[PDB]
Amino acid sequence: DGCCSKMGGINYCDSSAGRLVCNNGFYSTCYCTRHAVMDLQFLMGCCLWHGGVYPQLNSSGLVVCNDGYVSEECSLQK
Amino acid sequence: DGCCSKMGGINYCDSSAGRLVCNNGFYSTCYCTRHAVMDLQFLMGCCLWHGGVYPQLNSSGLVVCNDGYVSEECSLQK
Amino acid sequence: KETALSVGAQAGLAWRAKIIDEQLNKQARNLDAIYDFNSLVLEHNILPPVLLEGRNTLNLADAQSIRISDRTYKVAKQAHFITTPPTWRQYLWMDYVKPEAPNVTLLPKTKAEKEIWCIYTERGWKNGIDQANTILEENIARIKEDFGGMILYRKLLAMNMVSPPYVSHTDLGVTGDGSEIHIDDRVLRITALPELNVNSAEWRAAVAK
Amino acid sequence: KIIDEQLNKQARNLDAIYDFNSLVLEHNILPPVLLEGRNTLNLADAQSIRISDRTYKVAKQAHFITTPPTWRQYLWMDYVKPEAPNVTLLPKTKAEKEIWCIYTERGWKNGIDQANTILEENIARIKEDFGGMILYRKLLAMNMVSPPYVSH
Amino acid sequence: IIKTGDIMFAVLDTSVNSDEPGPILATIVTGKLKGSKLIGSFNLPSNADKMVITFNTMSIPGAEKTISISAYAIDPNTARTALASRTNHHYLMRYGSLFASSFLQGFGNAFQSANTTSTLENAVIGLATVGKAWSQQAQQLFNTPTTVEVYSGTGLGILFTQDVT
Amino acid sequence: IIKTGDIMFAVLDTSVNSDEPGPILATIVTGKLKGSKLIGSFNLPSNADKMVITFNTMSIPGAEKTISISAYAIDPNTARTALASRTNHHYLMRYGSLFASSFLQGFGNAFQSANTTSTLENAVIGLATVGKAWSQQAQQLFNTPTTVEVYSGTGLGILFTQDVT
Amino acid sequence: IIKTGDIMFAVLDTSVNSDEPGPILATIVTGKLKGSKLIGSFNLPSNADKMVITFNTMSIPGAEKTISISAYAIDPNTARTALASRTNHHYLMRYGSLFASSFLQGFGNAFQSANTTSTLENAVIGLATVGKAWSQQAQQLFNTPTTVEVYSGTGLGILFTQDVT
Repeated sequence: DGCCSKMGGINYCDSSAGRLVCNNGFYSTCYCTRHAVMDLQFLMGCCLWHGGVYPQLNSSGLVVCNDGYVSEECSLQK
Repeated sequence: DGCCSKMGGINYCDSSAGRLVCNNGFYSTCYCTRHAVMDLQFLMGCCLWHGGVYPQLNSSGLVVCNDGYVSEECSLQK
Repeated sequence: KETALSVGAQAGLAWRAKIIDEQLNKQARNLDAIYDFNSLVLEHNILPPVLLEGRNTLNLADAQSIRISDRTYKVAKQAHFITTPPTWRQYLWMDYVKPEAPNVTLLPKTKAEKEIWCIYTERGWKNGIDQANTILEENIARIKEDFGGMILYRKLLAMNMVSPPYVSHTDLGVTGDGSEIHIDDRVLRITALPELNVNSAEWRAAVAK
Repeated sequence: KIIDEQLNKQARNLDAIYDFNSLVLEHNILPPVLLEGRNTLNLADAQSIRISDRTYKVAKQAHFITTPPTWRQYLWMDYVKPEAPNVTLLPKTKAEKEIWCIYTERGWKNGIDQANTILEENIARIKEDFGGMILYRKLLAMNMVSPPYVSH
Repeated sequence: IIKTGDIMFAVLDTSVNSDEPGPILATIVTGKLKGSKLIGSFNLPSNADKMVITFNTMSIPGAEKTISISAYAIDPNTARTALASRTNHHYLMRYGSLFASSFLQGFGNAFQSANTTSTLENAVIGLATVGKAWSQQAQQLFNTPTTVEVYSGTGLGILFTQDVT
Repeated sequence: IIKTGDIMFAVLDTSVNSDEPGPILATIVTGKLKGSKLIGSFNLPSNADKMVITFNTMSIPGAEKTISISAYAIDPNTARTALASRTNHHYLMRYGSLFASSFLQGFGNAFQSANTTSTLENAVIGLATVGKAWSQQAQQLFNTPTTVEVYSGTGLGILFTQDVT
Repeated sequence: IIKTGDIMFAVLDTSVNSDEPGPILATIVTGKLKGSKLIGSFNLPSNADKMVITFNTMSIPGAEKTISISAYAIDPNTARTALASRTNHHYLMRYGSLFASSFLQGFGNAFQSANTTSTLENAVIGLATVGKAWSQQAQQLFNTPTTVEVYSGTGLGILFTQDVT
């Protein structure tokens, strides 16, 4: 987890960028907060770009999104 | 505690000033009563600068100040 | 376990609370230097009202229904009287106590028990810290919109698009009976609240340099 | 006990301050009590404000009197001497004796402070009474009250 | 609303022996309900390899009521219903008393009978006569069971029996 | 309003032995209710390992009222249900009396039998017939339990049973 | 809707011996039911060759519901109704105690009788008299049954009996 390796070591986390700042005046490539610019190209979950997962504990084993669409992939198979 | 050190000792307390007067004719920096000039700037307690803690006994962790402000700091986190 | 997590949350929240209150006590004079509400407090010791400005206002109702205008202006709080001006103290200071009640009876005895106790303490500490950051962000947003509403009211009153409040003095002399007396009774009455005007002539333009 | 012996110690100058008979009127009637307030500001809610300069209140009406009052019915605190320490909880350890000592000390200081508070309140009360008397004298001198009219 | 049969935590502060039944109180220290307390009693088992607690009188702060949801106790992180105490209380005492009274009776009778083939005779006298009464009294008091005794600093887990609101 | 089964401090000032029933009073020394006293009685357990007090008749001063909230006691600063007294009052007396009566019977019969294989005859005489009557009287009086006795300067902790107004 | 006599699977986490009956809980882990749990008890058979568990009180999450489907269990990877524990708990202790009390009785009487054809006599004394009372007490406590005990880390399968909805 050494970020400012062969550098001055960290100073602190500038939270405006959400970035650790090394003691030599450079921005480390490591982050410290969730409020920073990543590059997300892959996410898990069910009913994405839909109503999400409906929270009701249904009797049927299928999972149906809040828009009425059914998530057969997250549903178990038979 | 030790107030009139390197002096003749403590003579008495001037409660009008709230200050100890030592055997040398000077005011000790120690005070005697609490009704004197206290240079206090930092304090404790919750529901502060609000109506104060409501005397209602609630079974949950909800605590609301008397002016209506809910104190999430003093409240239980769950 | 979970009790260790919750007490770590409490301890971290109180610790970060002490840190932020100590820092706000260390630096205060710039804040009270900036926040002088009495500069904007008018001549009758009246708190100026609060205004909001919005740009590019479009909503959709349903299909074949959208409404769009350029700007909108919201009266948040109708102006009222005051005796002493507010400060930063009732917005930016936050409550502080210390939970000094470790209710620990299942003390960690095994090594993995001590490990999970430590990591639950860690996540509780950082969760309390981040909650304190969220609370501070809430308070600074609140004081920002308060001062922004005051600045907007002063700007539009300069613009001559909001009516200034209207006041009057009604005075009576030596009043009372032979047992109770007052010298010069005086009542101050407001009639017109600070409110907008809509006519086209009252808009006044200004151009900088 | 200490403050009562102090009050007994300062005897004569107390009555030299709070003479009453120099103020009583010619028909042996105790003069009334007046109240003065300055720079009156009042609010009730938004648009409810009342401002005046001075206000005067008749506190207690004048009445006849036989003997003038003195400071003994204003400043002499009562003295009951209790000699009944009843021992329910009893110390056995040195820690118990130490916490007994420090609880004794803080209760002692607290009772001393409470007695001083009571003395201060009584001093304020008699000061208020004498000030009302002086205010009546000055207002009657300055033509602010009708004099009491007496028929025999 | 509490689901049927869930498990919560409590701490027992009051210690009691298995000699006289009585009220016992514990304090709920976490979970949904905080500040709640619970009084009940125990049961006397046929065999003292374990001990369980009948907890039925629940007191909830905030409002004035007393519901009667019944609950029992389990050993936390052990998932058992036993008691953590001493159970070898009254074996060796009664065994040694009975065996010593026996040995007295036997010493007197056999060392009397061996006279065919004075301090020895006085030993015969003493053991011969004090063995019998102690033997019958030992068989009388041999029926007292071995006790169990909970301690004042033990925590506990609580399983539920029915639902509440 | 009192919580369902909480604990209060009190001071017991009247002592009694566990021999004859009688009224006993204790005094609550701290808390919300001040100067309150509590009269009640005791019950005798099967074994002398502990002792509890039946405390129900609550008298709170000031008014002419007498409520009857039943309450029991625990040992303060121990949180146990035992009594701080003695449980060995009349063990050794009946034990030694029975053993000596037996030994007398044995001495008379065996040293009468030893005449085959004046003063020692009188020893036979005395122990021979004073043993038996003392033995049967000892078996009569052997049933006396060992009592316990509370003390007049001991505090106590009082747990509640039901709620009050 | 559950078919009449289908097989589901659950996990038993709480352990107890077959000494005092009480509520025992398992948790449904697979199938349609997720998060459901089950409380019930056991029974005691005549011989300790097997143990079955009476499970009747089922609670399903989602809603405040507590159905009462009664069902039994078989051991996983055995497809049999027995309990996986020890059954030789309480034989050899009482057998050895009885045989030792016997050997004491026999040694005292026969080595007393064999005199015709000091410390040896004392051996005869001790064996002769501590045999008999221990022998009758072994006859008294000979009937102690062998109990079984479920374990805290055993999963299980559950066959159904009736339908629900």
